[PDB]
Amino acid sequence: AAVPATSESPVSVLCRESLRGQAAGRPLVASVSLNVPASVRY
Amino acid sequence: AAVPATSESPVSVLCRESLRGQAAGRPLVASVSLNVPASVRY
Amino acid sequence: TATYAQALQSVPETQVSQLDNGLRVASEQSSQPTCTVGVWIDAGSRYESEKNNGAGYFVEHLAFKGTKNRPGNALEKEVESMGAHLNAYSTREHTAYYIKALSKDLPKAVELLADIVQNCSLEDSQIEKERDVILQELQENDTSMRDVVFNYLHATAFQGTPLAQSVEGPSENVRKLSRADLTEYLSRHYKAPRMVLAAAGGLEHRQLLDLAQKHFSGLSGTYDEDAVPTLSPCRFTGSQICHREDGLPLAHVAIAVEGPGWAHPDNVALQVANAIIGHYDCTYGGGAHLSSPLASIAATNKLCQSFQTFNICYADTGLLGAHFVCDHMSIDDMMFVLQGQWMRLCTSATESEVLRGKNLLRNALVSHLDGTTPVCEDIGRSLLTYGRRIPLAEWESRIAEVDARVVREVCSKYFYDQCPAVAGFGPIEQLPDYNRIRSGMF
Amino acid sequence: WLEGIRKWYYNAAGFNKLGLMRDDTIHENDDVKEAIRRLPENLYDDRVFRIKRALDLSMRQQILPKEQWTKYEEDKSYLEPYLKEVIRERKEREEWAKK
Amino acid sequence: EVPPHPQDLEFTRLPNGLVIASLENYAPASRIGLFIKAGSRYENSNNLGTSHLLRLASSLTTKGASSFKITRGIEAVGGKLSVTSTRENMAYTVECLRDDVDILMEFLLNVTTAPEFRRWEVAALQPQLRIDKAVALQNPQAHVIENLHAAAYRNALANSLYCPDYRIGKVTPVELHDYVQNHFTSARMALIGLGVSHPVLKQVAEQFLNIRGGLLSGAKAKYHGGEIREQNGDSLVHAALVAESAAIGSAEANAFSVLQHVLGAGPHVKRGSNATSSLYQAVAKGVHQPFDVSAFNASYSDSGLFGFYTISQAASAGDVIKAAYNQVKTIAQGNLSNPDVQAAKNKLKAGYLMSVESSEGFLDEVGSQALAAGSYTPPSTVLQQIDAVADADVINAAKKFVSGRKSMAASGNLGHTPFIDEL
Amino acid sequence: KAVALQNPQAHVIENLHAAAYRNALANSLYCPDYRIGKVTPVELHDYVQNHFTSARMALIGLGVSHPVLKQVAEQFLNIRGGLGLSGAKAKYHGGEIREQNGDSLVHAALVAESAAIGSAEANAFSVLQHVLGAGPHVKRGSNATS
Amino acid sequence: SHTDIKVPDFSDYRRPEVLDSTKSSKESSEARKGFSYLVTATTTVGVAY
Ligand SMILES: CCCCCCO[C@@H]1O[C@H](CO)[C@@H](O)[C@H](O)[C@H]1O
Ligand SMILES: CCCCCCO[C@@H]1O[C@H](CO)[C@@H](O)[C@H](O)[C@H]1O
Repeated sequence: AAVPATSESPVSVLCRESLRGQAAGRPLVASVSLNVPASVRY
Repeated sequence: AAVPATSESPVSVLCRESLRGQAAGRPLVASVSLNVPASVRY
Repeated sequence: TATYAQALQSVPETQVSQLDNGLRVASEQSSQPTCTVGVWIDAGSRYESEKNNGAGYFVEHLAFKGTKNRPGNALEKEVESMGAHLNAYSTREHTAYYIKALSKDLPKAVELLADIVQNCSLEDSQIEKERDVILQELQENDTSMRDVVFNYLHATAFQGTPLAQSVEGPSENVRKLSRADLTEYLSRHYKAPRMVLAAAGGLEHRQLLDLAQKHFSGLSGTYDEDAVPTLSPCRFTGSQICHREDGLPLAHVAIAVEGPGWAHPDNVALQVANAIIGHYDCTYGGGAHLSSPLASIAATNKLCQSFQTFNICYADTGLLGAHFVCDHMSIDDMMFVLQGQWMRLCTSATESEVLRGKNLLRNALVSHLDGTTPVCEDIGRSLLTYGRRIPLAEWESRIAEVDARVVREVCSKYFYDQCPAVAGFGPIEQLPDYNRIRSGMF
Repeated sequence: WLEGIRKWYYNAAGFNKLGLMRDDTIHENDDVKEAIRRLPENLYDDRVFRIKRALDLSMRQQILPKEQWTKYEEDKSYLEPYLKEVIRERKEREEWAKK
Repeated sequence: EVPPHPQDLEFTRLPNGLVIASLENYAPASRIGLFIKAGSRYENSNNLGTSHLLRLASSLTTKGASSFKITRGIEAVGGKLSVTSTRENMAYTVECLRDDVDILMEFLLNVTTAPEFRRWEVAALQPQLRIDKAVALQNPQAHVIENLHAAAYRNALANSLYCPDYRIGKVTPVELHDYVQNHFTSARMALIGLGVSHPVLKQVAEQFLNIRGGLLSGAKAKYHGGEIREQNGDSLVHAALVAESAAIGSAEANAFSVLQHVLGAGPHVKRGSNATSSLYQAVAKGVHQPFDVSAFNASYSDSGLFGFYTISQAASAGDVIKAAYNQVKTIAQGNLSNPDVQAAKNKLKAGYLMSVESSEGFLDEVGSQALAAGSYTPPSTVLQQIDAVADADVINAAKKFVSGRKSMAASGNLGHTPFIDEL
Repeated sequence: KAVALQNPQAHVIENLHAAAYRNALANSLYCPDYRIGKVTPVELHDYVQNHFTSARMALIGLGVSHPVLKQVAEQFLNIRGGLGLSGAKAKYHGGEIREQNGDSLVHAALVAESAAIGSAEANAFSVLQHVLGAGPHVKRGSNATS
Repeated sequence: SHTDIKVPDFSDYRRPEVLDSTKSSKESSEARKGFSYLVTATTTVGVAY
């Protein structure tokens, strides 16, 4: 819709801090939109 | 070399007769040549 | 340790004898503890009419399914249990059945070939089972663009003659062929004077001959005089057959001019010429540096996935040319460079490229006759084609005498301003028009 | 005075005033183009910058401060080993092309 | 007629460990092969694919001959230069008329001891890795055998003969130089020749093949067991089930070789029903769609894999696989006729002799024996050893398979392809 | 698929499920490469008729009146073939899938079968997850309580 | 099967000298090329004039 995704796709990490949060913790979810960048969580 | 390979490469079976002999039976071997088509046995 | 010339004389001369019924028995003795022995017959689809076209191929499916002395899988079990291998092949002019086995097992091997060749069962139910096997093989072969294109090449180059026929035959024949057709065919063609019992390996000619006398003596040496199947020459027609199918990823093209026939001396120079142009495929390590101009251009410019020159011989004719596989946008370039190369050999072959061709040929000849099977086959087929085994030293003499002049003259004779036969299959919208192809011949 | 005239010539030629090294000024033929293609990243990137810097000075009809001029004694042939081999390879092919 | 051869094979081990073996057969052509302990098993996870690119680089520039010269010079004499790799060895072989062996030998020495691996030539070659691999992978068997080794081993023999996709374009000139320096050393090589004099061959090795250093080291291959499944939809499923058997050379290895022929190891008659193939007959009893099955036997220096390979319509994979397995089970339970073992031995013995009757087959065998056991064992002896295998040994090899931890790989529409724990 | 797969986590989670189950939950959220270009109109029509049925749906709404939402469902979401072509139990199998690709960083997941959602045991696993550590709470923190 | 493909009969279009499928067409090739090329040479002569 009106809101663009946090990160627009196209086709990093060098420290512990930037690495924390990268490990997955829940099952995967894939989203596709008409107006918004796709996403995959977990 | 002078002799062309059994099968020239480029980049199925419908009967039991044409299928006999397709099952592998020995470890794989890969060949590369200067003058002859490459091959992979087994 | 000898030189190349000295080694040619190292070759044991091939021994030939003939039984009263006219069967020829030939062998080449080595020290091999294994051997290959088989029967080569002057029979093939070129001998078939439209009505029984496919018969020989049908017989091939029956040959090892049981004999009167060894019904059903009996023959099979015997060959397997002694660790032997039984094979067969049928071309448009020759049929062969051969066994690979321990030399010590030669007597049994010769007995089995004899049993197969004279007492094959041809059981009605076996025949019906083989109909379906042959029909499935026809469907499989339809997926082989190379087999399709070469059968198409023969169909148009030799249109209206027995050589236009495929070896397998039309599907309708496979459905209708009867046991009677097969026996009539075998009756007229499987005669002692049209067969050669050949063997290569650790064996002696005297033992081979005694086994021949022992097992093939009753082989018919006379159909009579009303049968004696004789081949008429087959007219070659400059023509073109294009099977357009844009659904296939790569195009296959085969082009050829009429060749001389088996026994013609010209075949040596043509083989040298074909070795100069050579073969090629995307997996060759050479690339831009290959000696053949067609191969280097093809590799650097990515003109094809592959190509091969060929010299297919028949009794008094043949197909001399090349086959290539490429992208739909490269057909014209490939044809352009290929014909340019034939033209260049006709008018400008150099001594050095010709020596290279001669060296390639020498190496191909000797490396091919490596192992009992290839030598056994060379014996059987050569007696049928040349009437004798031509020794390596003779091939060497024939090769040595070829020079640039001979290559230009022989190429000019067969390629220069001659009508070719062309076959195309796949995304061939870009295959040049026949007139344009014909003008490329000069 | 040949070595004496050499340093004189080097400065008279003046490509050093634009910060160029002698090899940056060679006429590009096919042998040279192949040699440049063969250069390792760093030598290729440096060459690109020196040429770009020189083209920029040329457009402004200006030159670098004298302390930045390429020094005769420090100018070295970075291209020579590559070009010499490219030429050797072509000669070899040319020899083979004679029968 | 009366042949001159037959001479005997000559064998020599130099002080540096290099073996030189040859046979003057007086043939018009000669065959020389340099066998090396440099197969893919010697790659580690940091340089996977290196031996594959190396296999494709035999034609690149060397210190004594340019890339252009290697091709033109070998072609000028109608010769051949080829590289064959197995998980354990690499064999550089050349072919030519006997008067030109000095030319071929020189190129062979340059390729194996003086390669330059020029940065730009190496870069230009990377794309060939994709073409070479795609051509090989058109054969489902290649997919399955490669995955089977990856599933069976934790390392070494686990490595593929083909470069991993992620490594294509990444193999560096340095990795190639190091691979050659690490493994192309005298103690790891065997120079084999046919149609050549031994003194000459020997002298060549002494002067040009004295390469010191490198590593004769090499981590044992750790059999692990496991399964890799490649779903891809083909109407036909290709599958292989194996267990660890025996290292080549051992006596137990001969029993597995006999077991393989008892079971059925390839056709003997064109379009035949495989009357004497124990595995084939068992499957044929239960399945009526087209199919194929064969015992599978792979023997290596420090391990081996034995089992069976099957090809069937997707819906019948499980039926075919279980049937083949049950048939090996009956053998393990002692159900085996001495006649069948005799038939099997006949097949094995004839098959072996036929495999070395061509110059190519002979060279490979000598070369392989030279590296695996630094010696030459003639046919007579091989047949003896085969005869020496007892029915009990066969039954036991079969038991080992049945009770051994398995490894499996299948490709196709696997909806009905059983997992190891369902067998 | 390529966009999703730039995240190594996607690679790993997808392979973990393929390794854990024999079927069902084993399936990837992304189309297998070999199937790209092969999914037919018929397979799509069939998938919809088999699963988009009233007994397999829930219409949820925010900022809307329930009667209206309800009336909409009754008039337009009464889809027969309902209950549709349901599936089978997911068979936990266990196993491992290793994807060698050279990144400097290795991503790995180790699991065992736990409990179906809803069950009480599932809540214990959820608690165990937070005892162990389930994601950061402080920007650039040391995860003192993980 | 592709082996069911046969080239249609062209006897109605063939020059008479190549009507016999049991005879070599090479025996008449020079005569046939000579005829057509003669038409070409004469034309070129008339055009040069
Ligand atoms: C124009 C043809 C060139 C003449 C080549 C004949 O060559 C000769 O043929 C003999 C018969 O097999 C051989 O025994 C002999 O060694 C060989 O030199
Ligand atoms: C596919 C990898 C490249 C194969 C090595 C040959 O490399 C080629 O050698 C030629 C000399 O004859 C050079 O002129 C050319 O620039 C070079 O690319």
